[PDB]
Amino acid sequence: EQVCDVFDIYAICACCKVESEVFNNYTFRGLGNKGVLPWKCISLDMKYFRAVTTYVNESKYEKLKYKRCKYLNKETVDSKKLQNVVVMGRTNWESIPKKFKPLSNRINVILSRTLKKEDFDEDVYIINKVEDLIVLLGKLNYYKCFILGGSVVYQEFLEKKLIKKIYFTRINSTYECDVFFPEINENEYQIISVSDVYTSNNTTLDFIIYKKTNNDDEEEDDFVYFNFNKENKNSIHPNDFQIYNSLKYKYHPEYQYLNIIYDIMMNGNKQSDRTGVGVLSKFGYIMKFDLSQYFPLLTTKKLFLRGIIEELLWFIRGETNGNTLLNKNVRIWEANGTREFLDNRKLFHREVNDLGPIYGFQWRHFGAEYTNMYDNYENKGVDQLKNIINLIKNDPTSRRILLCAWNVKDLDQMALPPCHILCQFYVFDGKLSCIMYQRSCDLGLGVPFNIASYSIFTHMIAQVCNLQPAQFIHVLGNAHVYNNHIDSLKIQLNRIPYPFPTLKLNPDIKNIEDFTISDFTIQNYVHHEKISMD
Amino acid sequence: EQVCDVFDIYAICACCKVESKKNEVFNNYTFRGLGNKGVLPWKCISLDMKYFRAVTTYVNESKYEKLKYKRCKYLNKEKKLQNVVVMGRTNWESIPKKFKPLSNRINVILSRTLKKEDFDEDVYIINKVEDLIVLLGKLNYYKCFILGGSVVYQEFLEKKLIKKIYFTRINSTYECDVFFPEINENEYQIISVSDVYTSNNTTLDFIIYKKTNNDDEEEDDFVYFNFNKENKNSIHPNDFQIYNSLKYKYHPEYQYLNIIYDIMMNGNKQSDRTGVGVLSKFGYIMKFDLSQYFPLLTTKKLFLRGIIEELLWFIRGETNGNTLLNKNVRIWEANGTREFLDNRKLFHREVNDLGPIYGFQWRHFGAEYTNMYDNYENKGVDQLKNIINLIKNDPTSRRILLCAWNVKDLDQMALPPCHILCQFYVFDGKLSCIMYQRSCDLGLGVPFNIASYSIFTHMIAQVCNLQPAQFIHVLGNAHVYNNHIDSLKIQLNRIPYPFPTLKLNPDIKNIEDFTISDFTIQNYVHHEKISMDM
Ligand SMILES: NC(=O)C1=CN([C@@H]2O[C@H](COP(=O)(O)OP(=O)(O)OC[C@H]3O[C@@H](n4cnc5c(N)ncnc54)[C@H](OP(=O)(O)O)[C@@H]3O)[C@@H](O)[C@H]2O)C=CC1
Ligand SMILES: NC(=O)C1=CN([C@@H]2O[C@H](COP(=O)(O)OP(=O)(O)OC[C@H]3O[C@@H](n4cnc5c(N)ncnc54)[C@H](OP(=O)(O)O)[C@@H]3O)[C@@H](O)[C@H]2O)C=CC1
Ligand SMILES: Nc1nc(N)c(-c2cccc(Cl)c2)c(CCCOc2cccc(OCCCC(=O)O)c2)n1
Ligand SMILES: Nc1nc(N)c(-c2cccc(Cl)c2)c(CCCOc2cccc(OCCCC(=O)O)c2)n1
Ligand SMILES: O=c1ccn([C@H]2C[C@H](O)[C@@H](COP(=O)(O)O)O2)c(=O)[nH]1
Ligand SMILES: O=c1ccn([C@H]2C[C@H](O)[C@@H](COP(=O)(O)O)O2)c(=O)[nH]1
Repeated sequence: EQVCDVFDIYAICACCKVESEVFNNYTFRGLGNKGVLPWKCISLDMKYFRAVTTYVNESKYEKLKYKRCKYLNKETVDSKKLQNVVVMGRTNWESIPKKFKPLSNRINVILSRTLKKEDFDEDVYIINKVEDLIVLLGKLNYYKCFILGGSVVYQEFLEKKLIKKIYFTRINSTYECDVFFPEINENEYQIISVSDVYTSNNTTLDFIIYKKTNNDDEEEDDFVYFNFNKENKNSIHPNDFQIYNSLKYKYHPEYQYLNIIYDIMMNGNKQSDRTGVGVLSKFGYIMKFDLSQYFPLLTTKKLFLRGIIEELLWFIRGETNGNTLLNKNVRIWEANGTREFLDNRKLFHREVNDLGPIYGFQWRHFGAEYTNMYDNYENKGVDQLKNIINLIKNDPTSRRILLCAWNVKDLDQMALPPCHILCQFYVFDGKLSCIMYQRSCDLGLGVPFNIASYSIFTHMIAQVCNLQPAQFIHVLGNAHVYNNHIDSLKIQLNRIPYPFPTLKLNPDIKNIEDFTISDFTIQNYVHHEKISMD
Repeated sequence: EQVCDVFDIYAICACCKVESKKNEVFNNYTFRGLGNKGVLPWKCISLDMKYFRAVTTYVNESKYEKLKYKRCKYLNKEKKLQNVVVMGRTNWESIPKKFKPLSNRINVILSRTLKKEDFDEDVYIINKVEDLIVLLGKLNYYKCFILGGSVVYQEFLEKKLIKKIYFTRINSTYECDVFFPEINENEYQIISVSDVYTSNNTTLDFIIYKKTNNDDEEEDDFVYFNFNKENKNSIHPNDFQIYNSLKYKYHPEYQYLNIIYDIMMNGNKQSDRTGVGVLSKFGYIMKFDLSQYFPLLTTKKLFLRGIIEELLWFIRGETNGNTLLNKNVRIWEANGTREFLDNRKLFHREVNDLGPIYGFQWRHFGAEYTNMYDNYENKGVDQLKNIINLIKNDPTSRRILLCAWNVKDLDQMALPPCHILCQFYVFDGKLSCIMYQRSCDLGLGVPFNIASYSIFTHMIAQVCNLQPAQFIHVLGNAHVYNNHIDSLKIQLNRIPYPFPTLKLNPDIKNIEDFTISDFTIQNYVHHEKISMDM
């Protein structure tokens, strides 16, 4: 029987990153700068705040007032339009512009030793000490009580264990800050929910929920009848996914990746393969990432992008020469170019690192006769890359905007047939979406890079066609987890994503061929520590 | 109040189709066969036995106290909870001794000719319906299920003592002499429709008719995370009245109907290559379990002769439109005309010479197309033969793909393929297929495309000694033509019937050996033909 649970006392805050790297929850702790917010205006966190702190459910008040009376050993509490209490520090209250006060449809309280009621109303309550809030809540009709802080207010409320939940906005950008939110003891509080990732006012943010740790139903039976035929399949335990299965709302788009790992681990088919390692496999998944709101670089481990950007630039040049990448210490294709690998593909007459008519060649020269990686292929075969950029510019409603790497004629001449079969483009209202069909998906190692590659490419094609990127849609055919990744992915699934980074391109690049490694910036990448998947 | 609502009195039945048909009309009354010669019309449908036992035995203890109050209040009152089951005397006498009385249920028999002295078993005898109501008032029980006789169903419906009918549609024909009463669409309407299943060589589903009226903390968190919830298009509510009245839409035909709904409500208005304009969206997945049913749409009439002739023409490697015209199959007639070929700039193409389309790419990818009469034997890649060989000899291959999108040949085709590729998956003796469709006409094309690739999956599985599992349909540019909207509004307010089954001649062992007479669609129950156009 606890005071926070009786009077439904919650903290709501927005924390940015702080100018001074290992990341943790404490990375997000910036509250204020010189008695104001560290940031200009984040209009989406403003709207979330207003909606959370003003929302009330009438039909739920009976149970709340009952509990409050029952616990105070009273039979009654004492307009009749139910509202929330909002508590502020003095410095916080005096931060707020005058006409923005008092906060609308909320009972405004102000912790202060040096204000006094008789220069405000009794609409706008005041209290000298913390215990004077519990007293005032005891005498009030209110839905819930929200601590809107000040670093001081939050500090004393958390250490006195008077907070049931923290509504915590992660502002994923760095500002000058002089006051910080206190370090949330992850023994005292734990995250039970994570929102979608959003862009507002040139930053990404998400909304998480910390919870104090515990140290017609005619149609409800019809649901049970429809499940009468429903079915550990693979030797995977519950305790394994404790944090993953503890979350209620898992709306962060990184869960589209994590949920597929979970599904293959729980329900996947045990299969041998080419590699001789064994996999769990399933067939047919879709993920969708909103490139207008974030860059979906996985945050539950560290990912590097230089190599995958160089690979894409090498595709766009129409190159097949593995040495070009090796000379820049990009080793993605090294194992596919060895004497031994090519001899096993029966490419006995192929030079080492001559990968044959792979992506680059099919994108710029589909149907040209491959000779060797040094030949001049200029104006030979179909320049599909040019054709799709022309169709996007000149016939945006075409349903034929496809870039295909799967050249059936040339497959046996490639060091290996492409995993990334095709990209299809869709244009609507100045916006570009991309579907990539992937025949073979290594969920542990390859798929995180593959999402980054095709997200970057969707931004590159958008910018050179004067469009804004919309959705990257990733279609997985044979989707597999290598048995040697299972322990590593167990670790990864029990990590809570961070708000995603943003991709910035040099805005001066207007032709697909003009991009260089320096034209790409990842911003505000906050990530858990690197995992070796093997 | 109402007697059926107080005492929670339900009917549960299983109805087959009855022997009376080239033009036969279908309605809910198609499923009416109950019994034959005092027993069931069929041998054993084990999945319906399972459903029957789960529905008539399920109780929810925590829900009982509320029902006790309801029944106490109506009457003016103060081991495990069980349901009551009521049967007719003839029904009772049909059950074998070893299954009588029905286990974990309170058994009740209606009889005039027999009294309790005539029964050894723990059963209540009642000689009047009125006495059932008295008995229910005197028992502790969860729900009351009327198990039939036709005589029993007839009188309980007549008296409006039925709150809901749990109705199994057995999609096969048998000799019957007793029939379920014709249901009045004004008294009872369908509220829920299950998945489709196969059991003992028949398809079936489970529908629910309803009597027409002729921590709750994370609940707030759910609203908080929903604070940013904004329908584009001028579609009216009442236009989807039946569609939106259903509680559970689990019939797999709703995968199709729900995509139509989504495009009508959220689709992007766009011109197209055609001039009609569309509503469009990008990226959907449907999954059809071919082990349980053949997914031939039931919300309108479809014939398969043409699409089977088209598939056999594809497999032969043919590009000659005249071959289909001579079988009165006009699917490709418009794309082979002088005008169409000239508008494609194929001035040097004979009428109905469709160029290197599907059949040619499947049997001869990379061969130079000449004309539709040439002998292309051993020219180009026989992909079809290679994928059959991979399925048989290397089943865990992630390279089992059939690709029609030959970038080099697109401009020589009457038109570029909509169905880009088929990828195959093999696990535990079963064959699954993904088809990726770049361009999907939801109103006219997609219904046929589902049937086409579902048949092809069955053909490939049989010639490789596998059982078909899933057909997975991935939609890229998915569009509804403006001229189809009013016909699709009608279609979406139709309730699917249990699906038919497809049988193949099991003597066919090679992909090239199928003929039209090797295919039977059985038990196709469908709503009326719709002209999608005006
Ligand atoms: N990012 C976010 O979510 C939020 C940021 N902010 C920002 O944070 C800053 C405000 O933070 P901070 O400087 O810590 O100031 P606070 O708003 O926490 O104010 C603290 C003052 O409130 C009173 N107080 C605190 N505890 C008690 C107590 N136990 N009994 C009586 N009075 C008490 C005292 O005022 P006195 O004794 O003088 O009367 C104390 O000096 C600003 O920059 C503001 O814009 C504020 C809220 C949320
Ligand atoms: N597919 C399905 O879901 C079902 C199929 N069946 C099949 O139905 C057939 C049996 O149906 P049907 O022939 O209609 O017989 P019923 O099972 O409806 O029983 C009829 C008998 O029950 C008694 N009865 C009915 N109403 C009353 C009443 N109001 N008061 C007193 N007694 C009453 C009478 O018994 P008495 O003669 O002793 O007075 C009457 O002759 C069988 O073929 C059985 O297999 C049955 C149920 C479900
Ligand atoms: N999730 C979350 N939790 C929170 N506690 C707060 C917050 C931050 C500072 C003050 C207050 Cl009352 C609330 C917010 C920021 C959005 C709401 O911010 C407001 C609302 C009303 C007035 C206001 O002051 C405007 C100017 C202040 C300045 O110049 O810095 C700020 N989000
Ligand atoms: N959905 C649905 N609703 C229903 N009312 C019934 C039904 C059908 C006949 C009798 C009875 Cl008690 C129930 C069923 C058929 C499956 C249940 O089948 C049973 C269960 C227990 C006994 C039994 O008796 C065999 C009848 C005579 C024969 O063997 O032909 C049949 N499904
Ligand atoms: O960009 C790539 C390249 C490879 N792979 C993985 C998928 C398979 O594990 C393997 C490709 O080999 P096959 O599927 O063809 O055997 O590498 C990816 O996920 N992405
Ligand atoms: O099997 C087929 C063939 C065609 N279409 C439809 C899709 C488009 O409406 C049109 C092809 O037009 P383009 O996408 O090629 O413009 O035909 C199908 O749905 N299925």
